Amino acid sequence: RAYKPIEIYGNINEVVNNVQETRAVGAAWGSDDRIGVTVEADEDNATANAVDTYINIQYRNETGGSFRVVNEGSTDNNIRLKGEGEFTLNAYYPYQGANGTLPGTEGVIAKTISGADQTTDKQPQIDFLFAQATGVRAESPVTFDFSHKMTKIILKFKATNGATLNNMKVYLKSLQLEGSFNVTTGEAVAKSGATPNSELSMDIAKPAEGEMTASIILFPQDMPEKVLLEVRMNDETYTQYMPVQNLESGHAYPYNVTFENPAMTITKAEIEDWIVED
Ligand SMILES: [Cl-]
Ligand SMILES: [Cl-]
Ligand SMILES: [Cl-]
Ligand SMILES: [Cl-]
Repeated sequence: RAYKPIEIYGNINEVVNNVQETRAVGAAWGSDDRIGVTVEADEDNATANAVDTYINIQYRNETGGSFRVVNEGSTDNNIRLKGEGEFTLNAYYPYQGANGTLPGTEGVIAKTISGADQTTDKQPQIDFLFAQATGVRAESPVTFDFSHKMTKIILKFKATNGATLNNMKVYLKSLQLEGSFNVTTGEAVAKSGATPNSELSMDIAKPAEGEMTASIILFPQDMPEKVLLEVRMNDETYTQYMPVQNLESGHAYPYNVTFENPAMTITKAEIEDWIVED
C-alpha cells in the first residue's frame, strides 16, 4: 500500500537571552535553512531499502521549526517509512550534497575556518548542528533535537581608565583552523597536529550602541599553550597571549579583552552554553 510521508520538525539547544536559560527552541531557524535527514536503522528489517534510499535527504525550514522536503521540478523526495516498527534517524545542518548519498568523504565534511567565515552572512554555514531521533514511527511527526557541535570563542572588548574603543582588525594565531564534521555521528573535531603559524583575522566595527564583541566559531580543540591575540586599533598594535583552555562541542568561551590605558589585558570568563547574538 501507499505510505504517507513522515513530518519533520527541529529544535535547537541554545541559550535564549530573553529568559537567560539553555532551552530546546524551534523558533530560532533562518527562513531558508536546510537540513539533511538520514534513515539510520529500521528495527524490523536489518537490510531494508529505507536505510539505502533515505540518506542525506534535503528538507527546508518552512516556518518555525517546521521542515518541508525540498522538491525541485516534478519530484517527490519525501521520506516514506513503512510498517509499524521503530526507526533511528539522524539529521544535520547546514545541508550539502546530493539526495541518497552522504556528503563529503563518507559523511565526513572537511573545512578550513577563516575570519571571513565569521560574518553575519557566513557564520551560519560553519555552525554545524546534529540530531539523532530514536523510536521514530512511520507516517508520523518527528522532532529532531539539534545541538551545536562546534565550539566558540567570544571576545568581549572594553576600554577603561581613559582608553577608547575604535574599529579593529583582530588576529588570533596558532589555533587549529582545519577540521571535520561527521554527519553520521555528529562529531566535530579539529585536525590533529600543531599549526603554530596559522592566522585568523577579522575586522570588528565599533558599534553605535551596546557592547563591542567578536565571536569565532571553530572546530572543537584543546588550544595550544601559546595563542597570540593581536589587535590593530586606531593606528596602534596591541599584542597579548591568551589564557588557553580546552574548547569543547556546544560551549562558548568568553574572554574579557580590556584596553586599560596603555595595556591590553585578557582574562578568561566562565564557560557558557551556546550563546547567540540577539
Ligand atoms: Cl558582519
Ligand atoms: Cl574606568
Ligand atoms: Cl581546560
Ligand atoms: Cl584568566
